Amino acid sequence: TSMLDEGIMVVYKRNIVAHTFKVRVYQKVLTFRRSYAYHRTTY
Amino acid sequence: LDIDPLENTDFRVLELYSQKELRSSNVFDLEEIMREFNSYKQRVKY
Repeated sequence: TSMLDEGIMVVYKRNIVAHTFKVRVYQKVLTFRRSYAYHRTTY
Repeated sequence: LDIDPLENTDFRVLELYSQKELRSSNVFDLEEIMREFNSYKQRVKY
């Protein structure tokens, strides 16, 4: 007593590259130096 | 009996996600934070 579909395949990832976008940051920088004064040698 | 022999197949090294695509995936990138830190650490000119 003697005695399989075929096709075309496209595979896809889950994508992991996190989304970039630029951001504008507005801010001010106040700096306070302080000094002493005697003769000609500022401390 | 005519049995065809089994063909040798060369398995390839399969790369799903690229290396440049792997670190590309983190919201926090330590390399560019530490760098961003020393970039800040050099803000004083007289």
